[PDB]
Amino acid sequence: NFALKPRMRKIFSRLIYIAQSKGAWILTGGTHYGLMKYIGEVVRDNTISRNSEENIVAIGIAAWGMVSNRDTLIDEGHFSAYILDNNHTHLLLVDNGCHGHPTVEAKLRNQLEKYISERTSQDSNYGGKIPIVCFAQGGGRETLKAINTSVKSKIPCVVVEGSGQIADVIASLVTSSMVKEKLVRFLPRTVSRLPEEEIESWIKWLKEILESSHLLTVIKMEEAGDEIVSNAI
Amino acid sequence: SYALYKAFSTNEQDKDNWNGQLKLLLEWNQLDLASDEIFTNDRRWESADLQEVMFTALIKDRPKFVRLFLENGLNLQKFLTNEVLTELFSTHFSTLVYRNLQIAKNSYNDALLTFVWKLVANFRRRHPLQALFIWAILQNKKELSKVIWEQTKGCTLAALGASKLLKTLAKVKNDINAAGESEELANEYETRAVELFTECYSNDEDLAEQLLVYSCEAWGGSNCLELAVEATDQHFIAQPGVQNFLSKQWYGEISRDTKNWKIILCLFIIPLVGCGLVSFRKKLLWYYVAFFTSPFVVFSWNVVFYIAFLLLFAYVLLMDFHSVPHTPELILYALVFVLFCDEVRQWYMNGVNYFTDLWNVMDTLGLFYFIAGIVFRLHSSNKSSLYSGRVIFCLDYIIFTLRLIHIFTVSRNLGPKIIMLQRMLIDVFFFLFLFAVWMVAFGVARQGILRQNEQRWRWIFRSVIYEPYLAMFGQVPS
Amino acid sequence: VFFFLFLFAVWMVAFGVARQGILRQNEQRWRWIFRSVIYEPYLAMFGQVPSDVDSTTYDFSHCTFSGNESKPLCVELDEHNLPRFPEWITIPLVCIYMLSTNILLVNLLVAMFGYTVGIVQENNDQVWKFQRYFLVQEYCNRLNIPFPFVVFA
Amino acid sequence: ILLVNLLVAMFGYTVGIVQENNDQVWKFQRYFLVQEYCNRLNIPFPFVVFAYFYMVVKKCFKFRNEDNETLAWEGVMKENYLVKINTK
Amino acid sequence: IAKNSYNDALLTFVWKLVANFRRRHPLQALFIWAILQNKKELSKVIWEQTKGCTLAALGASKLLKTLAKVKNDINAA
Ligand SMILES: O=C1NC(c2cccc([N+](=O)[O-])c2)=CCN1c1ccccc1O
Ligand SMILES: [Ca+2]
Repeated sequence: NFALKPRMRKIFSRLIYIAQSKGAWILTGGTHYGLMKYIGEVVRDNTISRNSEENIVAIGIAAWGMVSNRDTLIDEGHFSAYILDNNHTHLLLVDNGCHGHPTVEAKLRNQLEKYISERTSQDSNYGGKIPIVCFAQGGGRETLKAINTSVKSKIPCVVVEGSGQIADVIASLVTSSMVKEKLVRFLPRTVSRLPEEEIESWIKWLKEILESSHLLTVIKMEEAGDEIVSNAI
Repeated sequence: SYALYKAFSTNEQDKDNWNGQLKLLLEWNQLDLASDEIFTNDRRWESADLQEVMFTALIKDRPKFVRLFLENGLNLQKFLTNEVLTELFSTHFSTLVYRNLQIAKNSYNDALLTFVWKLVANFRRRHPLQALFIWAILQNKKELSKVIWEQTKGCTLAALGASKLLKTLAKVKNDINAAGESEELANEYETRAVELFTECYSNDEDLAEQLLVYSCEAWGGSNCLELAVEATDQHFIAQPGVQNFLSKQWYGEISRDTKNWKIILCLFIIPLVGCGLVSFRKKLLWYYVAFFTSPFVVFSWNVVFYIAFLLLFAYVLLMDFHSVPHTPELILYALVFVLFCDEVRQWYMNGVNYFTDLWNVMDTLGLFYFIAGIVFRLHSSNKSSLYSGRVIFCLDYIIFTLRLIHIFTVSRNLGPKIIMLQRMLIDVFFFLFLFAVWMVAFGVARQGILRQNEQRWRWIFRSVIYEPYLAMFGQVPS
Repeated sequence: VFFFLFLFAVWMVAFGVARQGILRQNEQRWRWIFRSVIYEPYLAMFGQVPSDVDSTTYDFSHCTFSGNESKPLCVELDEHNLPRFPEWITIPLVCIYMLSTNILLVNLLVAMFGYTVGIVQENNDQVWKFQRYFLVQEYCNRLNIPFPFVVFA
Repeated sequence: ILLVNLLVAMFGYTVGIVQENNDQVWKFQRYFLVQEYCNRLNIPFPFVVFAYFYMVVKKCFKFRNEDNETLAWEGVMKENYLVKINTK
Repeated sequence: IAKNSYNDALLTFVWKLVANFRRRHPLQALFIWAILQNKKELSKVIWEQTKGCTLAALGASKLLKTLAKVKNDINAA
């Protein structure tokens, strides 16, 4: 699910407006579920309003192990009603063995992020180097794993909000004790299916998050006017 | 409500009962509480289970909860089936509103009302969101209407059709409070339509002109511009975007930024289309056809022809009129036959509303008096029939000449003043009533004091009415 | 003014040709076409009330019977040497015309003048002292002496 | 004098009413003449009767994607307009 | 379209200079550049730097009142 309050709606419409303004790629999960549905909707909206001047590029990266209807051709396919979203203009699905395998796309995804972060292209104002921003707004294991995979790598540029599940627990604090304190008060019904043998691991995850706080930034509640996304990025 | 929610939630058994808490916070107006601690954790949204609570939020005037349910995921057209709509128009449709609808259908009947009477007579016994918008808009709900208006596809057509329905139902005379609310809601939606279309035109011109002409696959079976006209929404057409559309459709292929004297001078000098004095932006025979296709020059050619027709009519009627028709009389009959074919074509393309306009009525009247003048005129060897035929042609010339006013309403300067002229008829008839009263009073007083027992009706009415009538132009009776 | 002249020309031509067609028969002189179609309905704007429509105040001493001398033609006669034109169709026609031009169409012009004065007055001080520039510049540019003597310079 | 100069005053007041509406009423009436001169496949008028015989020649013998596209266009400025209302 | 249909002295002057530079009072030339494009906020920033301030404001007012008469693209008008 995705709790679509109009604030995050405005933020992501502004975001895809910035992506059309600068001619950027966006990378996302690419399934037809939750946020990527709405992101594909806004991609279709800005595509259908102007239809030119650097039409935007969304790449969805999926795992191929959760996909319901899978077809093999060389000759176009027809996917119909995890489910892929219909509005992402490019899709990539990683190869593995069986179906019961989440988090398989993450290694190739982060390796691709690292390669563009070390890709040299001097035709910009960033000293070449093609600047990369990561966004966290929701919650889950894959969020924290991707943020630590980013911040361990060079140039993560992680941006968070002050609303959600893990966005609240990173946005509030800026040792093990305070991590536990905010983690139990902001996520009541997710710890109830969790052992502490990985909760100490999550403490290690967030200690590797907060190791470099200059590579992290936050969108606040008082910062809620116009062009706050540009002020963040 | 908060106390009952706290006692209902902490009973250690129904902590998982989200439906009961939702129905409880729906029966009261706790929007913020249901936003904060029902729809927060993203833990259980089935998105097809929200149907009964949607039906309840509709039938009990809960606009913020239906806004919240559509915000948190519920497709209307999936929800809004025929059983739902028959239950709304059957059970939850008020019975005073239906009486106002009968009175409006019997006394202020119209095309859009016949359409909505057909569909409301359907569902008491496919574009569904517009049907539920009609449901909410008739009941004067005023806040469920906007929530469902924002979900609609044909937005400006919805706003114009709702404005027209409410401007009709504001005329039903009993229950003037409902008339007042429907009048306010009509003004609100016509403002909304104007303000949305000026944004759509300001961001792009070509696609807004795409919007003006579309039919919504039978919204009410009509068009955005047609619904603006039929409600007399003369602020929607007075805005610069629709005026730009009208003038671009009026000049045709000729670009609007060429001066009018160049156009009419190239009209008189016919082969001068092959020069750079007109601009055809908006090989050489294409210039020829693209000049002679546009509405501006076929109208101007048509008024030149009509002036020459009136000069021929005047020549034939005054200076060349004998027992047998000469050649110019027969040419005159031919031109009136051309005008007759034009009017029967316009009746064939219009039908009943052809007789709506006054100008087509007097147009039919003038054609009938012309053929009456023909059938009186052909009885040769009879002086009375020939002279009566000429009298009929003279009165018909009065009619044909007065039509020229309505011809020349198209100017930027003659136009508004000819429109202003026809708003004066109530002052003219007030003046004629009072002048008739004073005239009859003085006429009978003078004719009774002076004379004694006139028996001739002509010399009654020449001395009672006619001389006090001439005493209005300063004659001072003798 | 030109709006008034357009509408008055339309009404004037309509009534003029109607009266000249009902009364007379086949005038051939263009001067006595345009004196009786345009000129007398024009004078009916200053309150003249056109004359030869009454059939009782109409004497035959102002006719010609044929186009021979100055005066207009007679109305075309009956076989009993009587005027053929109905009073019941020429009397109310003169009444309708005289009402519609001498009262309605003039007092429309009065109203349009009143409204135009009501528009342009709060601008009219600005328009006057804008036009003042042009006369000040044409009288200050030239090295001007008195006018009769200007030819010497 | 009295009854005529009453009519002068009533005309003056009616012109004073309907003038700020009169530009709107003129360019509302403009619709009707533009629609009667753009609807017909019109040639010059004297010759129009010939094409009426061609009408007799007729009597001698006798969901779409871009509309959804422009409605989807309209929805964007609907959202923009609603944002502007709530920004007021 | 404005030079062919609403011709004037100041427009012939700016048409001469804009036909010059597509093939000395420079700030007024850049003010004409920004003022023609309807930039509306670069114009004021460069207006404040100008010497002949009121002449700049009157000449810009005259150019824009001319270009508001061009009939196509009424939004730019
Ligand atoms: O088409 C036309 N038909 C008649 C007409 C035709 C037959 C009889 C009568 N009539 O007697 O009033 C009028 C009126 C004038 N007219 C016209 C010509 C040029 C421009 C605009 C126009 O409306
Ligand atoms: Ca007609």
